[PDB]
Amino acid sequence: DRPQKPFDKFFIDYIGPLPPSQGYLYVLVVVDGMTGFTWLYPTKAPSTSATVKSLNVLTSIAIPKVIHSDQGAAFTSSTFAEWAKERGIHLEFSTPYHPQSSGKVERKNSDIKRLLTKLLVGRPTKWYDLLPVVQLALNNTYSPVLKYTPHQLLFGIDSNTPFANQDTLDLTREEELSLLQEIR
Amino acid sequence: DRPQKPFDKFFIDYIGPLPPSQGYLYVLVVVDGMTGFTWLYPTKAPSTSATVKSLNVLTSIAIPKVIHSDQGAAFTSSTFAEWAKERGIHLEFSTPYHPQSSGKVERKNSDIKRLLTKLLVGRPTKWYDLLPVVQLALNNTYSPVLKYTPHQLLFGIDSNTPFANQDTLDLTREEELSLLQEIR
Amino acid sequence: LDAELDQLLQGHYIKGYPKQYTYFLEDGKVKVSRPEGVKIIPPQSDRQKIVLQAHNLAHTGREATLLKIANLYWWPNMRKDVVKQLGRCQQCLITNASNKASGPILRPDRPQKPFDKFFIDYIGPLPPSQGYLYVLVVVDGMTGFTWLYPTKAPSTSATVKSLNVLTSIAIPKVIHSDQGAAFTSSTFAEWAKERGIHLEFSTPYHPQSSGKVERKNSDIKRLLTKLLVGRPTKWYDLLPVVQLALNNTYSPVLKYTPHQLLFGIDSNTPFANQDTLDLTREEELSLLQEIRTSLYHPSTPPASSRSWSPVVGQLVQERVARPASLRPRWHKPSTVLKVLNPRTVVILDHLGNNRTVSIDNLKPTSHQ
Amino acid sequence: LDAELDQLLQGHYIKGYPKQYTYFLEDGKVKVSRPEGVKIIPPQSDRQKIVLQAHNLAHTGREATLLKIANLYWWPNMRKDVVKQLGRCQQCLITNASNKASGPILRPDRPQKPFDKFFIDYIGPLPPSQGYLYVLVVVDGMTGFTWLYPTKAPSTSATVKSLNVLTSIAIPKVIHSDQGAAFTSSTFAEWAKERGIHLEFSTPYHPQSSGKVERKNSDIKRLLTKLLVGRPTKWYDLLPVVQLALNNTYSPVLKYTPHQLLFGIDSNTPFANQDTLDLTREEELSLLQEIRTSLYHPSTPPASSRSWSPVVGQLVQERVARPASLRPRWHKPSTVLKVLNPRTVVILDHLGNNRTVSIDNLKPTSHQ
DNA sequence: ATTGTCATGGAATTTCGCA
DNA sequence: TGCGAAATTCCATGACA
DNA sequence: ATTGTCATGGAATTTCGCA
DNA sequence: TGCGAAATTCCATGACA
Ligand SMILES: O=C1c2c(ccc(O)c2O)CN1Cc1ccc(F)c(Cl)c1
Ligand SMILES: O=C1c2c(ccc(O)c2O)CN1Cc1ccc(F)c(Cl)c1
Ligand SMILES: [Mg+2]
Ligand SMILES: [Mg+2]
Ligand SMILES: [Mg+2]
Ligand SMILES: [Mg+2]
Ligand SMILES: [Zn+2]
Ligand SMILES: [Zn+2]
Repeated sequence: DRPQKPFDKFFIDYIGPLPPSQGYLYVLVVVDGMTGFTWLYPTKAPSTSATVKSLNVLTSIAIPKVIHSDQGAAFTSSTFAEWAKERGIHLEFSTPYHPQSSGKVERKNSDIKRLLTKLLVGRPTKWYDLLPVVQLALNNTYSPVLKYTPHQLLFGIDSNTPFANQDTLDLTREEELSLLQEIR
Repeated sequence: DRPQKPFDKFFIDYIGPLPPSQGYLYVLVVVDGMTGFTWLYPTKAPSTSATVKSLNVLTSIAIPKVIHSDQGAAFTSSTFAEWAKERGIHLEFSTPYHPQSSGKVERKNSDIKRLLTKLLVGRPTKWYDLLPVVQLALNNTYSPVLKYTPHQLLFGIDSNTPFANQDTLDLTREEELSLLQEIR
Repeated sequence: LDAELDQLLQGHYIKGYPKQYTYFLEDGKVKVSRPEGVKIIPPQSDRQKIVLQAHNLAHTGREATLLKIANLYWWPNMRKDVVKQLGRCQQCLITNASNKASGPILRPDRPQKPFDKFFIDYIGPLPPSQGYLYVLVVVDGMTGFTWLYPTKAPSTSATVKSLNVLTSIAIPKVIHSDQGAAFTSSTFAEWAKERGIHLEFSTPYHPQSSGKVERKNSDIKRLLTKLLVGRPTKWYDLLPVVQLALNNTYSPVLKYTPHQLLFGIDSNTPFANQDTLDLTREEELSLLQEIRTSLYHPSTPPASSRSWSPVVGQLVQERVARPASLRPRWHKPSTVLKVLNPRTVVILDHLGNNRTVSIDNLKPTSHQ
Repeated sequence: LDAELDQLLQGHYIKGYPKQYTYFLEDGKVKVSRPEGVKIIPPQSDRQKIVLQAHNLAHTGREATLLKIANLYWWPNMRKDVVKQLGRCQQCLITNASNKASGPILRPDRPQKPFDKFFIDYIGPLPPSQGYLYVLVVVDGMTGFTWLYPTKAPSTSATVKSLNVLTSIAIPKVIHSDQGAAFTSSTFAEWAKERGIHLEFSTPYHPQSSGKVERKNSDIKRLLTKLLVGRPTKWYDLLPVVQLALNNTYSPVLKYTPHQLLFGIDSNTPFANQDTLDLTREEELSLLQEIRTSLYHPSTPPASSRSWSPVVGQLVQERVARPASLRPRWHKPSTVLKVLNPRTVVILDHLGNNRTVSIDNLKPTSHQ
């Protein structure tokens, strides 16, 4: 059987609702299975429509063979199905309540949730602006298991923005008290 | 002494007043001494100003060494003198009451007066339009004395409009009775 | 289709499929092991569709299309089928640029006599000077002698006004012009017939065809510019000066000024040539006839290494004149009816008319 | 003046006046019998004025000026004095065209890595599509991989919006652009410094300098055009298609598509290349690093037979950018401070500033 | 049914003044 | 029958929007 | 302180299939 | 070890207003 490549499989999922930021409420998360490269798109809802709008942007840069998701409404609609068939993208579902991805992906998705939380404190409303810097972070993060970052696996070169001081990613004492106080 | 050439001497004179035609009243007449070539310019008056305006047109095509005229007011003004000096055109006057030109010129000027008269009968008001056809006539007229027309002497070639039926130039019976009746 | 390919799997030889490679089946499709790798060999009845799908991705030409197909397929003479499609793609044919140059320019004979041919044209709009915006430029073909008339529009009415004044001097056999509105009006047509003048027109959108006057327009603008350096652009009053200046300027190659070629003698202008002071006018006119006929005439330049020359019945396309944004630069293919000369042709056009056009405004339709 | 000419009439030899001709007096002027005829020999103190009067008639160059003078005069080395005047005629220097071509173009090295250099530029205005009129085009130098963003203006604000979205993928070392208002604003400057991006600018009015993106603009317009043949020009919805189409199209000379040079593997697009199906991503990335470095690079073409190359301290003139009607096409002479490369220079300019300009926007001042 | 042109200023070439 | 320098000719370049 | 580029389709050239 | 035909490469042309 053939080795795993980029664009083999895109794992997609929504995160939200979050506090309004420049009109937006959710984040569509795309992660490449092989490389762990991450794309993020802000949406106003978790709908087939918002998913297609966003995926249209990405699929005009590269097209996955397979998209993997939970049985979210937006992904199970026949509109979404029609969309993917139109592009010879095979769709793939984890069974309800029991979500399976891959270790690499699971861990990536975990970093994504944590890193978001870390920045939407103090400025829970200003995340829209930060989505680009978040992505660069995530994508220039060293993978313990592989010798390489997702940027390096995707493009085959070092990045002009390496994230050398790999961070706490943990809530400092002040943030705990103003996150357990922001959700008051 | 050197042979006579075109542009050696321009003989100028006014003819008019004539019946109004498209605003004009007079004809400035320029005839080249050597070639007998004729230029005609319609003016509103026999003034230094109208003369300069007209001669400016001609002297932007060719410049005579000498202009010859009677002691008409327009030609004796110091404005006209200044104009000619500006162009290294020497001015030359026949003594008052006794006008001398050259045989060729005299005869040309004669044709000009006659041919005009012949056409400003029946249409005494429409001559402005005819000044071009008059000139072509005059300039493609065979010179008994020289083997050539003024067009041929000026340009050294046949003309695309030869005036083959050299005309009466005399008033036919009907025109006599309506010229001795137009000046009623 | 399946006939040929059946015939093949069972080891028998088919023309076009070289024998040294072996042709198996897998996943229900005929494949072959080629040096580059294993490629599907679609049935002939499928190949048109494939070539088309590949071509349509970015409407690519020969090699870029081939390279997409070769990714998956192999069959005999692929490029033939690729080219077959390119030649049928309306959208590619009318949008792509040519990559073949026009053949070398003609250097038409200089008119034999002053007044044989005029070339006329407008310059402008220019900065308003006394309410005038254009200049009628009339250039004698043989001599280069040039007349200038300031106008308020490049209109028939103004053209006739100026030309009545000019033709008081002489009437020309022929007046050549571009297809500007002023010259193609039927009023102008009447005006010319009235005087036994023949109207000659450049092919459309090809000012090189009026090169005589065009080129003189350059000198006129150039000299006006120098004369107006650091003054307000009040050019009306300078037309007469520019006229006289240029008509009396030497062409270094000819060694004559248009005034000399027109008259055989300088008038009372600065630096007048005095060399024929001792000849009679007739000896002078006789030397002029000599000078006139022996003037330098250039010849056709060498064709560029990749020019094309039109051939009767060839498929060619006329350039769209003023193409709208995002619209094709070329009209649909049409046929060469008649080869008037190697740089001029008559074609049966995009609707159904006859048109005389410059080779410069055509490309040969590619892929036949 | 009269010293030399006195000395001469009385048969004695003066340098420059050949001895075999005889030099008489007549009408109070020194004359000489030359093969062409008798010519006046003005005193040296008169010659400047003469050359000037002759030149000024039509502001003519060397030979046409000489020919007027030779009509009346002779003296030693006339053309030297003629050229002396030409070189001092402000009006001729800033109005005449050059007749010396630029030296051969540089073919700069291809950026080594994706994201090393971006070339960015706007296309438009285009027919309004969903209230959009322009397109931001971003082209990776190394790969040719291209991003498209529809905008309402070629503004800094829109450039920043689009580039924030792009640079979520990667941040580039350098962004090269023309001097359009959008890119030269200090807001854009801040935006770039904020991210450790270096801003690189073309010399002014020289889009060849952005040739990478310029050339890609052509492909973009060409493909949009074909796609819109016989439909209303609704291009907004096609940007994404055009992007994907072109990023996945083969360059026949390279044998690769920008997508391949960017990723080393085709994505799920039609006709995807399958050749590395058996390599591991690492073996794949290793072959990509190889492919990348060994790509065809063109070389400087032969200089044309009459090019000029700039030399430190030479007098050169910058082309007036948007010259008003009837105004000079050239600025006043200026000096070459520094030769940055054979096609780029720094000059001390028309007011008193330093300017970096393309050799294409300069002519060497004639007559020194 | 029509068609490029020619000022320009360095360089290449020819001619000139003298022997 | 030959030299060094001037004079002439050649000609690629660019603009006629 | 900066710098032309590359799709295109005939032609020229090399390679291929067979001997 | 050499042929005829296909495949590939070369490259001038033109457009990025
Ligand atoms: O003079 C005109 C002109 C044009 C379009 C339509 C007309 O009617 C014109 O008079 C363009 N043009 C300038 C021009 C451009 C390129 C050339 F090669 C030459 Cl020779 C001349
Ligand atoms: O694209 C632009 C552009 C221009 C002026 C000013 C700008 O800012 C531009 O972007 C002109 N232009 C098209 C062009 C013309 C000739 C060439 F050789 C190339 Cl490469 C490209
Ligand atoms: Mg015109
Ligand atoms: Mg024109
Ligand atoms: Mg631009
Ligand atoms: Mg541009
Ligand atoms: Zn097509
Ligand atoms: Zn000047």
